[PDB]
Amino acid sequence: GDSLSLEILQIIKESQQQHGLRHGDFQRYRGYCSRRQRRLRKTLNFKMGNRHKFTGKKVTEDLLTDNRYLLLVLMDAERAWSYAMQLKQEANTEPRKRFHLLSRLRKAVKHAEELERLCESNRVDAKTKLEAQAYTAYLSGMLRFEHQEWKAAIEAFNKCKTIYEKLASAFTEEQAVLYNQRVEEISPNIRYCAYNIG
Amino acid sequence: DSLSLEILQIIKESQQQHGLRHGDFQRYRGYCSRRQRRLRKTLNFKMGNRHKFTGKKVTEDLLTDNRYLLLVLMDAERAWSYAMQLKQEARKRFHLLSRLRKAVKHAEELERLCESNRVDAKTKLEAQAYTAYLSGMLRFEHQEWKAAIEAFNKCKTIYEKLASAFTEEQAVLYNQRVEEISPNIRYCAYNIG
Repeated sequence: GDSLSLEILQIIKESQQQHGLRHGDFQRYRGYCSRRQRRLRKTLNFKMGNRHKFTGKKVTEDLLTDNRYLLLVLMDAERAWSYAMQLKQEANTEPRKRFHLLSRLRKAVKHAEELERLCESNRVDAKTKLEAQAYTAYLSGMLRFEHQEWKAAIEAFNKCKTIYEKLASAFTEEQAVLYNQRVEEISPNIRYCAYNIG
Repeated sequence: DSLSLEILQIIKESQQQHGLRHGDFQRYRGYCSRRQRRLRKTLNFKMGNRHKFTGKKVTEDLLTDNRYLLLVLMDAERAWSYAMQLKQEARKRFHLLSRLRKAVKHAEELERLCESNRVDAKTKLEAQAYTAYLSGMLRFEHQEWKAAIEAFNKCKTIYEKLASAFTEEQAVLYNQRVEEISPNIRYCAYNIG
């Protein structure tokens, strides 16, 4: 039970709401993630160098004695995704921005995949493994949706739904709210995919 | 469920990265202030919206997460850093004692907050141990030897208990804090006689 934990959905939702997404300011949110990531990098560099005064031994043996490296990768994902969503706003009128949109969205999935694999570590708790898999499925669905790959998108969104519903069942109705609203959040996407496979 | 605040791990990693260990006391204060400002904004944002319907049954408050506790911890650390700077910049003794007493009062606030049933057992002990350590330091610098040894002994007992309760890995931090105050305890004892 001294496992690592990362409350991924809680972290991203609370961050997104405070730092710009109340009014679709994805540029503001990306800025925030970037500043957080920089603080995290400096801390990781310090911890990986830190040594005990008496014995001279390293204080922190690897990147997984706390959740900070996991959080650094999550910021990379969130930064790429917010950049993609900014570009989507711009591409509405500037079609030339679509390449850059698609590149950033794929980048977000890639970072989520990296985070998910890190969470497969036996030091990471079971709830976080579910969180990381659900996050990757969400972003995979978003990338597939933007490419109009409707069946692959609905597979990803349905996987996301199934995992969050699993999560919500292991908890009280008060704890489950965030997971349930996340399912509500992707339901318009699931609807749209289903009718394109009609 | 319960709130957790790993007080000793936070203060040691923070003092080490942000200046205090190599005598850049003002840099450490700045870091505490900047962290506080970020915590204040998050807390204001949360509390500012708490009257909105979002599907929850419970209304958020300052003990919904540990951010308010961490805010108070940073006050005690800023006061401690001023005290440490003065200890080095060595009437000025009165200012030293004043800064130490302020750090103690902040720690006492954090300890009272942690009396809440929202806060876990481990965190209550960490808070008690932190207050005891700062109280010991105040009394020690004022040559109140018996009172200093009482506080340091309480501090040592609690950290030994925490060292003895978890992983061999977590024990190292707590054991090192016990090492740190052992010379103070010896000095008190030989003044008492």
